[PDB]
Amino acid sequence: MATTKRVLYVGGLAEEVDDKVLHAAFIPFGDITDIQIPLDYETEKHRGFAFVEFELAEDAAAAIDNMNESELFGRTIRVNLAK
Repeated sequence: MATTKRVLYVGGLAEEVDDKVLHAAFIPFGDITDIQIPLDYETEKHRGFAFVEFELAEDAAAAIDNMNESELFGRTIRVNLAK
């Protein structure tokens, strides 16, 4: 099976959370190669979720375990393999 295990889905993001906040919150688990945040151009705000891609799958795994249901900017977030 060749499907990646390096990309994580991160949901439950407060309005104040952006790519910088995400980088800072997930870098403790390992180097990150990409962070994508879908936007609504009518509002200019994100839709409450993002995808974080780690360099190593092992690091992505540790992040899922420690960050799923953790608190970020006052609320609970959801973290799991994106696909």
